[PDB]
Amino acid sequence: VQLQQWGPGLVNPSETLSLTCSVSGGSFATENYYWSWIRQHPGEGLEWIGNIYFSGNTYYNPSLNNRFTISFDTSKNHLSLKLPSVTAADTAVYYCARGTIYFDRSGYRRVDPFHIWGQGTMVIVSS
Amino acid sequence: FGEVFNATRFASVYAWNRKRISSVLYNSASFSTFKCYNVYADSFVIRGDEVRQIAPGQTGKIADYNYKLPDDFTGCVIAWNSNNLDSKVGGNYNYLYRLFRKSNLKPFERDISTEIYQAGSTPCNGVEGFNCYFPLQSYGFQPTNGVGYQPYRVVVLSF
Amino acid sequence: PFGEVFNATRFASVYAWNRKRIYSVLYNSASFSTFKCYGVSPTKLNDLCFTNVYADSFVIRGDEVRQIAPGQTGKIADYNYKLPDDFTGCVIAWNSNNLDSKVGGNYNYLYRLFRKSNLKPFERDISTEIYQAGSTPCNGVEGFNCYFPLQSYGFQPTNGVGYQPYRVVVLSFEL
Amino acid sequence: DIQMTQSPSTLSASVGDRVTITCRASQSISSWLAWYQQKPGKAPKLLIYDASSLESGVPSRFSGSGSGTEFTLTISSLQPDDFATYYCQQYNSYSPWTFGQGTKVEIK
Repeated sequence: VQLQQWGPGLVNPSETLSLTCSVSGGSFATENYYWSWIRQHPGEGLEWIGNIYFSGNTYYNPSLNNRFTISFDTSKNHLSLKLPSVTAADTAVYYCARGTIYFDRSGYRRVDPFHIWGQGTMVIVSS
Repeated sequence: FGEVFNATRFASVYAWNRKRISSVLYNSASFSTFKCYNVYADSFVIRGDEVRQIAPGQTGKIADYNYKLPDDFTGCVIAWNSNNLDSKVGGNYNYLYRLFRKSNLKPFERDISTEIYQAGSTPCNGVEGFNCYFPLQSYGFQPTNGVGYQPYRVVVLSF
Repeated sequence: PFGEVFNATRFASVYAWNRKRIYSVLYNSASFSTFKCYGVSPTKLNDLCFTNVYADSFVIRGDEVRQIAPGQTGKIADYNYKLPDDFTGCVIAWNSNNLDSKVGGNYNYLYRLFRKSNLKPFERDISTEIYQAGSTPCNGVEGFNCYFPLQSYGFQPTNGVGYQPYRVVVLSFEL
Repeated sequence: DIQMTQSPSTLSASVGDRVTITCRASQSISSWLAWYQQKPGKAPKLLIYDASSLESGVPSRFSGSGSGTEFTLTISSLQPDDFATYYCQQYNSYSPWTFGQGTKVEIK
């Protein structure tokens, strides 16, 4: 399996950003997996944006002021990120990943860390 | 009738409105669906595929957690496509619908609470987590979706 | 009768996994080293009924236990065993160092290697076929790049915990 | 809510030396921690999970141990390909997930 990304490289200092990620050799319709978006500022650590699950449920990072948005497109089997009113501090690399969900012997529900990563995408705010 | 049919904005399905009062509707070809089975009008927005759930006896997410009609309903249901008013080039996410709840709704019942839904076994004290979901979700409307995924405006009269 | 499966003495090799057709005793035990279920909860298994219940068992190296999962990759997953992307069942495994470990090595259990095409979910390939090679025909070990398509494990009484043998059984449910 | 702290920020070593890295948490976590490696200008990859479980395909010279609030990553013998940046991440179920600050290794 491989993941590919598509996005714009330049953006105006006040516009809407739109990225897209896809998969090959598999399918999104499965209750066994989950997807997420990570970003990394130049010369800095990583940040976690949020998670999206099968059946349309979502979970976001409280630290961010819910500026981001994640949604599927079953007509194309894509996943996209939406961010309106971009600013100077939005220049970074963006990644899409996948994980796994399983049940424990005691009956609880646990998760596994990310193990598939995309190639990343770089975006700059012009002026 | 002009105010209800020609208003500028409609309420979300989970927060439908109420109205009471004390020709064009019949002849107009703009109403794609028009079937009739104290007056109280209603209004909200949903997807075209969910229009069939607004009827006596249907089941589904909309009929179970958002809006319910009694079996002995006496009224008429009217709906028309509004893709050229409720869509946006960049996508609109201003409409919401409930997705999780402990039990179904009763006829003509409204729910506005926004508490955390406690899935799983261990309880959560009002803090969202991996096993405690937010009960409200958002719709996605774009000018290029199929007719089944376009927005629709619904008005249901009850007598 | 799960005792016939969870308490047998002779087990099969991974390339020729054995299939059988048929709960508190399972999830109340503490001997099992790994216990993971996908799509269902072990505690709720008594509240459901199914038409089909299959049991598969084999032996693999301890380090390769992670390969028995949906969406995994590796020699075992690519050429020996493969789970669907929407599997529904449980995977059970435990250490078996007290058995299948003789002084000097067993060399009994085998595993396939150098296959040309990946396997489909729930299938086995047992026949010894022509040896994987380059552009020159080979009917033995006459080619310097020619290789026999099977290999044998080297379980011994003393080795790293990662190289010790493990017994694994997989349960599947379908209605 | 939860936070981490890595130390040292930068480390210098040579082939065959011993290296240890420590990831500390603000509150107890029941072994839900993982370690990543990132080469310059490339996507990360997973090395360890559950604080003690080795990932498929990674060399055996990597190891990790600890629980509760202290964890350690140890390399038995550095190879020329082991010079990179490493991060520790936790995936607790009661709080948002977060990454560490990262540590860098170079040749002495």
